[PDB]
Amino acid sequence: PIRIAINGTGRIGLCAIRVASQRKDIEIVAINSTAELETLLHLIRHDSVHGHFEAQLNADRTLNIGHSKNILVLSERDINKLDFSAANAEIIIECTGKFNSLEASSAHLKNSVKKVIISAPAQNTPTFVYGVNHKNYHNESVISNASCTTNASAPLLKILDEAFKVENALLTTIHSYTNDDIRRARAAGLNLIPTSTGVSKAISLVLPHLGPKVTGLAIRVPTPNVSLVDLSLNFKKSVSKASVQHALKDACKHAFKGVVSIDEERLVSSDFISSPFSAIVIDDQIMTIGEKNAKVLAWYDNEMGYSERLIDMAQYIA
Amino acid sequence: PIRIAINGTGRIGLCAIRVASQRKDIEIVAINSTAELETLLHLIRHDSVHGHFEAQLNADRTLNIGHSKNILVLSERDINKLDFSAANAEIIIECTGKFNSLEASSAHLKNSVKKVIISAPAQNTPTFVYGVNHKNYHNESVISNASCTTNASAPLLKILDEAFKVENALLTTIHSYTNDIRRARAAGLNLIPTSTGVSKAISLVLPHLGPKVTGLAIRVPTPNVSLVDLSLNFKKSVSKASVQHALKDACKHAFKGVVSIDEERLVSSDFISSPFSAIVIDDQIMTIGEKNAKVLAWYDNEMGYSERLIDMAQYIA
Amino acid sequence: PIRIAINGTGRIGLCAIRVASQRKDIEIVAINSTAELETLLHLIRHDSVHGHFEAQLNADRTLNIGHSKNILVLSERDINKLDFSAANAEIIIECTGKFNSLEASSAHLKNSVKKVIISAPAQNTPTFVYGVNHKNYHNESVISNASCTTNASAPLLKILDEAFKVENALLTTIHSYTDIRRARAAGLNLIPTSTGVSKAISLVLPHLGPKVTGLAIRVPTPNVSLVDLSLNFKKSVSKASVQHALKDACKHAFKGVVSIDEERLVSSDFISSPFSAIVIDDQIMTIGEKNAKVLAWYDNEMGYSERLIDMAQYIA
Amino acid sequence: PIRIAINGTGRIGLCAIRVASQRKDIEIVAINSTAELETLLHLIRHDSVHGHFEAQLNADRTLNIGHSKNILVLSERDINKLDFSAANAEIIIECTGKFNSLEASSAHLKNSVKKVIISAPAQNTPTFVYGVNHKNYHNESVISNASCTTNASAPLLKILDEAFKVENALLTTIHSYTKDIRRARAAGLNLIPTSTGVSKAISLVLPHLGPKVTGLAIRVPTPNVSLVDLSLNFKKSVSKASVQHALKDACKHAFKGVVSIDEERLVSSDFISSPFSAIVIDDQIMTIGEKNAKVLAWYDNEMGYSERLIDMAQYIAQ
Ligand code: NA
Ligand code: NA
Ligand code: NA
Ligand code: NA
Ligand code: NA
Ligand code: NA
Ligand code: NA
Ligand code: NA
Ligand code: NA
Repeated sequence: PIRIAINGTGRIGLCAIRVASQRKDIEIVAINSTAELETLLHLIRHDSVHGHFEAQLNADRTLNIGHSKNILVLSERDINKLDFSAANAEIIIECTGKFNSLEASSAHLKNSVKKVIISAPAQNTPTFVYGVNHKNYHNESVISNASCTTNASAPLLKILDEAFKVENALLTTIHSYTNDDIRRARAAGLNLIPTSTGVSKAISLVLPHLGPKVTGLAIRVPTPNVSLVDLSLNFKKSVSKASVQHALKDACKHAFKGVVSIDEERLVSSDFISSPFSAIVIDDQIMTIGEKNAKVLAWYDNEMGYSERLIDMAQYIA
Repeated sequence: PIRIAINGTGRIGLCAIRVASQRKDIEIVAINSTAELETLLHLIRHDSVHGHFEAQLNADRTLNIGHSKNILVLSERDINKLDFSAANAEIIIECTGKFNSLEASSAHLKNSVKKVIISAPAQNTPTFVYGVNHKNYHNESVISNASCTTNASAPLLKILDEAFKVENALLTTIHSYTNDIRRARAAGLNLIPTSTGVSKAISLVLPHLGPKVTGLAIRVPTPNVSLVDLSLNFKKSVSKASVQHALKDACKHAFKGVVSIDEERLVSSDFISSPFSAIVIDDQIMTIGEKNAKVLAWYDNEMGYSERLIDMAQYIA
Repeated sequence: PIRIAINGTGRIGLCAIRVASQRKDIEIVAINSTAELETLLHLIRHDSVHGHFEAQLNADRTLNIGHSKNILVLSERDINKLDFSAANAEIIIECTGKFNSLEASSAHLKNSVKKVIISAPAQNTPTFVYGVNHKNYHNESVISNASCTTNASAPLLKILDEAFKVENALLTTIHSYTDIRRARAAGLNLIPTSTGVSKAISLVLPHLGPKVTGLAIRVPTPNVSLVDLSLNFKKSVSKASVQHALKDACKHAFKGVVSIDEERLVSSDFISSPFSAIVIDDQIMTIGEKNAKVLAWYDNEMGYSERLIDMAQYIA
Repeated sequence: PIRIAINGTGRIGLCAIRVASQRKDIEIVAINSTAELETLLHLIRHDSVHGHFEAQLNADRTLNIGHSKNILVLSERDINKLDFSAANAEIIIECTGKFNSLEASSAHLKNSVKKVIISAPAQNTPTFVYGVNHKNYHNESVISNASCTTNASAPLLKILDEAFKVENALLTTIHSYTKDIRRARAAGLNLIPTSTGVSKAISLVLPHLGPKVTGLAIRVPTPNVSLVDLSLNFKKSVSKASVQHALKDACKHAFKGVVSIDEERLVSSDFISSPFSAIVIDDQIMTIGEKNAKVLAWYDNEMGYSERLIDMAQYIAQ
C-alpha cells in the first residue's frame, strides 16, 4: 500500500483520516495532531455531521482504523523537528493550514518522504483538481488540492466547456458555514455574508484557458456542511435544457465517473451530507435563456467531496 | 386622509398596519383579523424581527396606532358578509392569501370600497410594482402588488435595461424563510431549490423583459433579509464602475426611496426593517467579458414590500 | 407476525414505519396517509434528520420495506370509511393527531382490528409508558403511549423514587422544535410553555404525579431534547450513589429503555437513539444531603417510536 | 465626570462603550483596541444584535460618541507600554480576557489610574455583583464584575433567600451562544452541557449561599438572550403567589433597575438589549410541596452585564 501521513486534525484532517482508512491500497502510517491521543480518538469516533466511526487503540498505543491498523500518533508543532520519514511515510497530506505555501510545506521533504499534498490553496504551488487537470501532473514534489469550492466548480466548467465552449461564466457559491474584509470582523451569527473569493485566479490554476473568462463570489449562509454552486454560463454553441442535461449526465458516466453525479430525485441539501462527489448536479433546475445561456446548480459536502479527492490525488501521484 | 382597511393579520398584514399607521395622509379605518382583539394587540406590539411598537385599545375597543386613532376591529372570515363599507373604507389591502384572484377579491367592492390591492400575485389581476410600472395604472379597481421577490428584481432589471439593454438575465433569489416534493421536506436547516415563475412574474410588469429572463429561488433558514443575485448579459458594454454608476444614479432620481445602495459593506441583519425594495451591494458588483454583470441586492421580505403596498395605496387614491 | 397498520405519516408515523419494518415479528399490512403514494415513498426513503432508508414499490403498488413486504397504501381522511380490517390488521398505531381521545380512536375497532395505540396523550384514554407501568395492561382496546417528554422523565422518576424516595421534583424539558407565546415565531426564540407535567406523570405513576411539576423551554434545535430533573429525596444522596442507581437500572429493569452516556457526548450524537432517555453521567450532581440534578437526552421521535412498537409487540 | 478607559473591543468592550457613552456622569477618555481606527468605528456603529449606533470621527482622530466627545484611540497589546494615564483615565474597564487575574490586571495601576474593573471572573480578585454585594466594596483597586450568568442568578438568590431562606438550590443556565472534551466539538447546532463552577461563583458574592447551591449550563445555539432556571428548597413555606410577590416587591425597591418582571408573556427575542440583570418570567413561577419553587429569568448575555459594569464604575468612583 501507499504509505501516507496526515498532518493536522482539524475538520479536513479528520475527514481525510476517515476516507483514507477505507482505501485498500492506502496505509496511514502516521497522524500528527495538537490533540492528546485520547482526544484524537474521540474526535475520529464522534462527529457532529458525519456520525459515528469505528476506531481503536492498539496495546502499543498506535491507532487501528479500517485498513490502517498501525497508525503512529505524533504531537510535534515544529515542522523542522517532525520526522515522518521515521514512520516510512511516502505522501504527506498537509492539513494544518500553517504551511500553505511551496516554501513552507517543502520542509516536509526529508529523507525518505516523497511528496506533499496541501489540503488548501497554497502560494506558488502547482495546483491540481482530480478530474480536471490531474493528468497534467509531472512529478512535482509539492502540490495543492485547491479548495472545496474549486473542486465543485472546475469539473462543471470543464464538462460544459468541452460540450458547448464557455465564452463567459459567473459563479455564486452558497457556502454553508455552520461547521466551518470588514464583513469578517462581525460575528457570523445567522447572517448572510457576501465575500469575494478570487474565483478567476482559482479557476486559472486548473483551467488556465477558462480562468480569464469566469468570475464570481460567495454568499456565506448558516447551514451545515452542504454547499451549492450556482453557475451562470454564456456559450458559443446554442443550448437547451435537454442538451445541457445530456452533456452533464454523459460526463458522469464517462470522464467524470466518481467525481460528478446527477440528482434526479429532487432532494434537498441535508440529503447530500457525507457525499463523496465533488459536485451533484441539480437536474430538475437546469435552465437555459436565449440561445446561448444556462444556469447549472450543484451540491457538495464542503468536507467529504474534497477529502475523497484529496485521497484520490494521493493514490494518483503515487 | 385616505381611508384604508387591512384584511388579514399574518406577517404582511401586521407590517402593513405598522407602515400605514405612520403615514399622516392615511387613516386605517378597519382591520379584519382571525385573532382575538387582545392577541391582535399583542402581535402588533411585539415582533420577534421588527421589535416593539406602540399601540393601545381605546375605551370602546377600537385600536389606536399612530395616525390611525380609531381602528375598527372585525373578525369575519366570509368576504360576502364582511363590510368594510360600514367604516367608510375606500381601499382594501388584501393580505389573507384566501382571495388572490380578480374574481375573489372583487367581492370587496361595495358602497364606499372602490379599490383593492392584493398583497400577493393574483390570477387574472392587473399587477403593479411601484417604480417599475405603477404610472401605467389606469384606475383599475383590483390590482396586485406582485411578490417581495419581484419588487426587488424588477426595479434592478428596469434600471439596467435602460442603461445597457438587457439581452438575457438569470435571477437567483436567496429567500430567507425562518419567518413540489421539496416542500414536503420539513425545511429544518435545509437549503431548498424552488422554481418560482420568474419569467411570468417579470412579464406582468416589464412585458418586453419577461421573456428574456428566468431563474429560481434557494430557500435558506435565515430570517427576513433575502438577496437577489442577477446575472445579466447586455447589448452595450459594461464595467463594474459603469454598472455601479447607473445604479447609484437611479437611486438619486427615478428610483429614489425604492432602490438604495450599500457602500458600507454591511451584512444581512443590518437591513432588517429596511424600507427599500432593494439595497444594491455596491462592492460586490462585478463584470466579465464586455457584456456580462452580476448584481446583488438585499431586501427585507416583509418591510420593503409593505412600504410599497402603502405607497401604492397613496398613489392609486 | 403481529399485523399492524400505521395511521398518519407525519414525523411520528414515518418513524414508526421505519422502526416496525425492522422487527421480524411485526408485519406492517397497511399505511394510511394524506400524501400521494410517490410522495409517501419519498418521505420514507429520505429524512433530513434520520438519513436514507431502503424502500421499494411493488408492481401492484404496495410498499416493500424490510420485513414488511406487501404494505397496502390508503388515503382516507374519514375514520369511519377507513378500513384496516381489509389487510387483516390487528393493531393500529394512530399517529394523525386528529383522534387523540378514547371516543375518537374507538372508530378504528372493526373485524381483525382489536387494539389502537395512540401516539400522543389522549383524553379519557388508559395511558402507558414502557418500563414504567406497561405491566399494568389488562387487555384495554384503546391506549395512549403518552408523549416523548413523559417517556423520558417517567423512567427516571421511577428509578430514583425506588432508590431514594422522591419527596418532590421539578422538571424542565428543553424541547428541540426545528397560550399567546404560540402565536410568536418559533424559530428565533426560546419559548417557555406549561405542559401539565404533574397530570401526565399521575397517569403512569399515580403516587408520584402530585409530588412533581415542571415546564418546557422550546429551543430551535433538531430532534434531540433534554430533560432536567431537580429532585428532593427522603433518603440521602451523592453523585456517586445517584450514578450507581441509574447505572444499575440500565442493566436490569430498564434495559433497552434507559441508557447512560459515559463518553461526554453532545446532543447530535444521540440523533436516532432508540432509548427513551440517555442519562448524562458526568453532569449528575447533588447539593445538601437530599437534592439531585439529573439530565438525560432523547431523540423526540426515535425513542418514542421504538417504544410505540415495543408496546405493540407487548399488548399483542 | 468620571474618566474611564476601555481595554479591549470584543463584544463586551463594544457594549461597554455604547452603555458608557449614554451615561451623563461618565467620560470615556480612551479605548484600546486590536482593530484599526476605521474598523473600530464600523464595529461601534453596526451591530448584528443591538442595531445601529451614532458615532463619529473628529478631525484630530479621536472618537465622538454620546457624552464622550474626545475619545483617544490606542492600539497597544503590551500592558506595560499602554499608558491610559496620558488620557487622564481614572477607571479601567478591562475587557480583553488576557489579564483576568489580580496580578495581571494590577499592571494597569500606573500614575493617575485609580481603579480597574475586570469584565470577567478573575483569579484572586475581589468580586462584586451590583445589587448583591457592591455595598461591601471597600476601596479595592482591582475588582471583578463576575459573569453574566452570576449577574442574573445572584440577585434572584438574594431576593428569595431574604424572603424565604434558601436551604438549597439547583441552577441551570440556558446559555445562548449565537479540560472539557465537549469544547473540542465545534458548537455547531448542538446542545452542550457544561460544568460552570456555580457554587464557587455564588460563594464569591453570597458567601453564606454558595455552599448551598450548585448547577450547570446548557449551551444552546440562539443569539444573546439567555435564561436561568432556579429550583429552590426553602425553610419557609411558599406559594406561587408569595414567590411572585417577593420578586415583584424587590423590583420596586432594593433591586430597582437590576431585576424586572415580565407579566406580558413575552419570548426570548423580546428581551434583546434589555438593561436588566434578570427579567423574571412571572407566569411560569411554580411551587411544589410546601417548600419548593422554580423561578425562570431572561437576560441579554451582553447588555445586562454591560449596564452593571458601568453601574459598578460609577459606584466605585464615589
Ligand atoms: Na377574510
Ligand atoms: Na423609471
Ligand atoms: Na449602507
Ligand atoms: Na422587495
Ligand atoms: Na426539587
Ligand atoms: Na463564573
Ligand atoms: Na441599575
Ligand atoms: Na445578567
Ligand atoms: Na443603570
